[PDB]
Amino acid sequence: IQKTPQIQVYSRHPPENGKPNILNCYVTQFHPPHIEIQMLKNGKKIPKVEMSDMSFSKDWSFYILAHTEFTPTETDTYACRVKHASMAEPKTVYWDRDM
Amino acid sequence: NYTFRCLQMSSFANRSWSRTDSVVWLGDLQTHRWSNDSATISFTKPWSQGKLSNQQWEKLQHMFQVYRVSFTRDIQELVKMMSPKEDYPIEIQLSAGCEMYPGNASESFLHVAFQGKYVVRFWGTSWQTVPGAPSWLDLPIKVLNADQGTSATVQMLLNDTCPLFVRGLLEAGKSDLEKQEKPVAWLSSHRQLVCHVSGFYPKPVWVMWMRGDQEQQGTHRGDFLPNADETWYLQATLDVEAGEEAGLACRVKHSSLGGQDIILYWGS
Ligand SMILES: *[C@@H]1O[C@H](CO[C@@H]2O[C@@H](C)[C@@H](O)[C@@H](O)[C@@H]2O)[C@@H](O[C@@H]2O[C@H](CO)[C@@H](O[C@@H]3O[C@H](CO[C@H]4O[C@H](CO)[C@@H](O)[C@H](O)[C@@H]4O)[C@@H](O)[C@H](O[C@H]4O[C@H](CO)[C@@H](O)[C@H](O)[C@@H]4O)[C@@H]3O)[C@H](O)[C@H]2NC(C)=O)[C@H](O)[C@H]1NC(C)=O
Ligand SMILES: *[C@@H]1O[C@H](CO)[C@@H](O[C@@H]2O[C@H](CO)[C@@H](O[C@@H]3O[C@H](CO)[C@@H](O)[C@H](O[C@H]4O[C@H](CO)[C@@H](O)[C@H](O)[C@@H]4O[C@H]4O[C@H](CO)[C@@H](O)[C@H](O)[C@@H]4O)[C@@H]3O)[C@H](O)[C@H]2NC(C)=O)[C@H](O)[C@H]1NC(C)=O
Ligand SMILES: CCCCCCCCCCCCCC[C@@H](O)[C@@H](O)[C@H](CO[C@H]1O[C@H](CO)[C@H](O)[C@H](O)[C@H]1O)NC(=O)CCCCCCCc1ccccc1
Ligand SMILES: CCCCCCCCCCCCCCCC(=O)O
Ligand SMILES: *[C@@H]1O[C@H](CO)[C@@H](O)[C@H](O)[C@H]1NC(C)=O
Repeated sequence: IQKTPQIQVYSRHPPENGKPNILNCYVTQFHPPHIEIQMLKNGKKIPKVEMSDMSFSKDWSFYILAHTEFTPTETDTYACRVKHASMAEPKTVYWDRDM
Repeated sequence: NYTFRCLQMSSFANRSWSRTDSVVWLGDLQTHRWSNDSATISFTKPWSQGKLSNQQWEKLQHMFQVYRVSFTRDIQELVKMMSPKEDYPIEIQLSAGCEMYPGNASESFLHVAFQGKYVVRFWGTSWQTVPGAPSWLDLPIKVLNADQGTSATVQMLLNDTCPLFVRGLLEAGKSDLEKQEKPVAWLSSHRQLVCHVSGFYPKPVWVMWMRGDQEQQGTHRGDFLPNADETWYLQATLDVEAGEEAGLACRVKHSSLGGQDIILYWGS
């Protein structure tokens, strides 16, 4: 049966405005493994995103980590958008500015 | 304890399209990947060959190379034989490896899932279906059990090659496996206070909201989330009534810190 992806978005270092950092999007609990993940800055696709190899957990569901350099500031939003057969529309999760 | 697990994920889209990819972990550190696009198994650490010689690595690689092709032909034949009773798309996953415990003891495993559900393991000297697996798997598993050379190879790999190879990995990779990286922490937010702790390794950590020496009971620990640099991230949250946040602190204990805990005071 298909399982729907969960998406968590969080920063490698304390987010401090104007300071270069790393934003992570961790996508888990999904099946089947085919998926497309984009990271968004102000609603636009961020070009250089790096992905880990796909792997799977003890319960057999897949997971993968995407990450990108970013500089938070109080005029930019960040998000992670996922397309998967389990959902009719892409699911987008915004960084909550704290994580 | 350290668990070594070789994880294979194979996708069969239809008669003409399939792919097989694997990753290998020792504990929470990745040691290999093997892309479908690649003829050979790639190292992800300076010590991914453990204590094997260039020549013994090539022979182990050779065996997997034959298996990857054998595996793909076997599943594609099975689907033809069963057709159209078992339609594509098909997803097969295998998790195999060994757990190294206290002393020099170890236990090995080889589990197989089909469409996301555990169906088959190798145990002792044979392949078995697990109870609840679809009954059409019985006959192909009986046939695979007649293949004595495959059974002998699998018993060797599970009972002998695995713990041997992982002993070489644990020696060769010692400095990475015993690395200590220090967490940084920061606070944010009746309301819900959040303590974020990131960049620690190894995984065990203690994170708690404190008033003074008193641990605050309502502390909820989040899930452990990986960073992209082989370190860990965790949040602990505490719902507090508005006003009563003065006097609260997040406390972090971790092997890398010595006994110099991080203490971060709210409103500080
Ligand atoms: C590799 O190790 C295997 C054991 O390890 C487990 O499985 C492997 C794959 C790993 O995952 C590991 O970490 C696991 O813990 C080992 O398998 C053992 O092999 C022997 C024979 O080679 C089996 O012996 C036969 O046992 C049956 C009884 O089996 C049933 O009962 C026992 C308990 O009593 C259960 O454990 C079994 O699950 C079954 O419920 C006997 O009937 C049979 O005796 C007959 O045949 C022999 C000739 O071989 C005669 O001499 C006898 O007198 C009888 O005629 C055997 O005694 C043993 O069951 C099996 N263990 C398991 C769990 O299946 C394997 O051999 C190792 N291979 C190599 C190369 O090292
Ligand atoms: C995962 O890895 C496995 C193992 O390698 C891949 O399996 C191999 O896949 C290749 C390519 O699909 C396949 O090679 C083909 O064999 C066909 C017949 O079975 C050939 O007919 C075909 O030749 C054409 O394509 C070549 C380019 O790849 C051209 O060089 C050649 O000139 C031919 O081109 C003509 O025909 C093609 C259509 O095939 C057409 O598009 C062109 O215009 C032109 O007219 C291939 O050589 C291997 O046999 C497979 N090896 C195996 C199974 O061991 C597997 O595909 C990977 N999976 C994924 C998703 O990447
Ligand atoms: C549709 C749902 C199906 C559910 C899946 C069923 C589980 C299938 C598991 C089948 C695994 C083996 C597949 C290949 C075998 O069938 C053999 O073709 C193949 C070749 O066999 C010939 O050569 C050998 C020489 O080495 C022997 O002489 C043998 O006698 C001879 O028949 N045997 C081999 O290649 C033996 C080595 C098998 C190793 C299995 C490793 C599994 C694994 C990989 C990665 C991660 C985790 C786990
Ligand atoms: C029984 C199948 C897997 C168990 C192999 C025991 C460990 C031997 C060491 C191999 C290191 C890398 C092998 C990965 C190959 C693959 O993923 O297909
Ligand atoms: C099989 O599926 C592949 C991958 O999804 C798709 O591109 C194509 O329709 C199929 N390939 C062939 C040769 O029919």
